[PDB]
Amino acid sequence: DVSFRLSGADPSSYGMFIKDLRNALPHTEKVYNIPLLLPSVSGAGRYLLMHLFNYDGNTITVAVDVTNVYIMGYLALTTSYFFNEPAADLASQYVFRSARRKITLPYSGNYERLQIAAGKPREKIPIGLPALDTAISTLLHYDSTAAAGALLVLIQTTAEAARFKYIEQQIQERAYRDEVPSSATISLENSWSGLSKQIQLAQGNNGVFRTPTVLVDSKGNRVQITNVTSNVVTSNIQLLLNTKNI
Ligand SMILES: *[C@@H]1O[C@H](CO)[C@@H](O)[C@H](O)[C@H]1NC(C)=O
Repeated sequence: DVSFRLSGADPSSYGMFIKDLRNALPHTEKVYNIPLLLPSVSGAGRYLLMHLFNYDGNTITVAVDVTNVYIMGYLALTTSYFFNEPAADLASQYVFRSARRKITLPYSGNYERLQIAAGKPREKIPIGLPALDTAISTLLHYDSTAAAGALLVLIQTTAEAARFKYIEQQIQERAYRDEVPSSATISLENSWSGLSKQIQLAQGNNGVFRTPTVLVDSKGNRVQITNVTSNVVTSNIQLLLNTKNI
C-alpha cells in the first residue's frame, strides 16, 4: 500500500508519495529507461491501495489498477464506491469486500463521463493539494455530482502525477494554492496512451515514432513529438501503458 497525509503536507512529502506510488507499480522491463507496466496481473495483486488522509485526519482508501494506473473505486468508512464500468466491477470482487455496502457510481471513470457528471470540463477545475484535501472530504459522504469533480481532482493529483514528472511538479507548485491545470497538463493526460504506444513502437524503429504525437508545451505552444530524444520521453513520462492494453 501507499499513503499520503494532507496534514503537514508540502512539496517534499507530496513528492515522496508520488515516488511511492510509482514504485508500487510492478514492471519486468524498461523501454528507453521508462518502466513498462505489465500486460496483466491476476487476482487481488492487480490493485494497489492508496490511503489518503485529509487535513483533519479522515481517510479514504483508493483502489488503483497497477497495469494502467486507473482508479477503480474507493472505500469511505464502511461504504465502498466503484465506477460503473466492467473493470471496476471486476475490481469489486477483490477489494473492499468487508464494506457494509457497495455503491456503484452513476458514471464510468473516463474523463468525458466525469466532466459530464461534474457539469464542467477539467480545464475549469482547480487542482492542487488544497483541492485534494477537499476531494477526500467530499468523497467521505456520498454525493454523486460532487464526487465527479472530486474524482477529477483525485485522478490528476495522483495517477496523472505518477505518469508525468511535469504534472507532479505542477501539483507541487499548487501545494498551498489551487489553480486550474495548464494546457500542457491537459495535453499530457490526453496523450499518455498515444505516447506509451509510440515509445514502444520506437523500439524496433530506431527510436522514431511511427505516428507523431502532438502536445502543448509550457508556453501554450502546440508541438510535434517524433522520436525518443524529445524531453517528454527523456525527462517527463515515468510510466508506459503496455501496448497490449492499447
Ligand atoms: C527528433 O526529435 C528531436 C527533439 O525534438 C528533434 O530535434 C529532431 O529534429 C528529431 N529527429 C529525428 C531524426 O526525427
